Amino acid sequence: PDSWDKDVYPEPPRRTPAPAPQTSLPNPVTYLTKIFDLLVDRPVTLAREFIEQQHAKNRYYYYHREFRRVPDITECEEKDILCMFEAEMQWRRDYKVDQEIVNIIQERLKACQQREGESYRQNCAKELEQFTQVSKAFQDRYSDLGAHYSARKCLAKQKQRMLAERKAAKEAAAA
Amino acid sequence: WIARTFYDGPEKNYEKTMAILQIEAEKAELRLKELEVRRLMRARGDGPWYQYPTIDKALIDHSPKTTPDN
Ligand SMILES: CCCCCCCCCCCCCCCCC[C@@H](O)O[C@H](CO[C@H](O)CCCCCCCCCCCCCCC)COP(=O)(O)OCC[N+](C)(C)C
Repeated sequence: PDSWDKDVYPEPPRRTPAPAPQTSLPNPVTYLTKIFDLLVDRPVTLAREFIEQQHAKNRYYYYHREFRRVPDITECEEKDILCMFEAEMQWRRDYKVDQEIVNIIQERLKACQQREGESYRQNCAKELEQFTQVSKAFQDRYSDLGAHYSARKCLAKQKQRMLAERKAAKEAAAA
Repeated sequence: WIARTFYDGPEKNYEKTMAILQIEAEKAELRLKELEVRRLMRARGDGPWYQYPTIDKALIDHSPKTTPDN
């Protein structure tokens, strides 16, 4: 189904076994599935075709909204309130997008754990690593800002981290 | 339909907030400037404010006063 992008939400090829009946005893599962199909799926399918043709009779579109880039808080004057407002709004939108990125990675991790069955501790190591990386990035960017968070506080936290990194690297280089 | 009938686009609120922020930032700057100007005039007394009265010079009589040495 084209309803979502397959690259964003990867799924393995879904290999499934074939039936190899070793006895002549007829199973109840196949008959139950056959009667379920005949009694449930067909009426649902016909209703969906009717609804889909009704929708196709009246086709109209809606669009995704694009947002231009604006100067961020690093290139805003100390007391210039208009550029601070624009930078703040941009930073808030980027924060929301980052939240949704972490959501997507977490959904990937959950789907992997459910799908892999009993070998999840091995077959989901890539997803676990990717979530670890995204979690580290998000935690560095946004954690400990507080309830009254803003772009200025995020910038100050980044600046303090960069000072610490520069000092540690300088000390290691000259040792 | 709800958005069409009752509400407005994001740009209207965005630009109105920009205008409101401009107005109120100007007001804050003017308030600080007023406090500083009032302090300076009251300390110095060289401005239009805090001008306390003095004796008028048109009251003095400039005429010989029955005695040469005033
Ligand atoms: C199947 C339907 C599902 C949805 C049902 C929705 C029903 C809505 C009822 C509740 C609505 C609450 C009101 C929400 C808005 C009202 C206040 C304001 O936001 O609306 C005003 C407008 O309000 C409406 O004109 C009137 C709303 C009154 C609703 C009354 C409903 C109940 C009446 C019950 C009367 C019963 C009969 C009398 C019995 C004695 C101002 O809008 P306006 O600034 O113009 O918008 C311009 C938008 N532009 C710029 C993009 C063009």
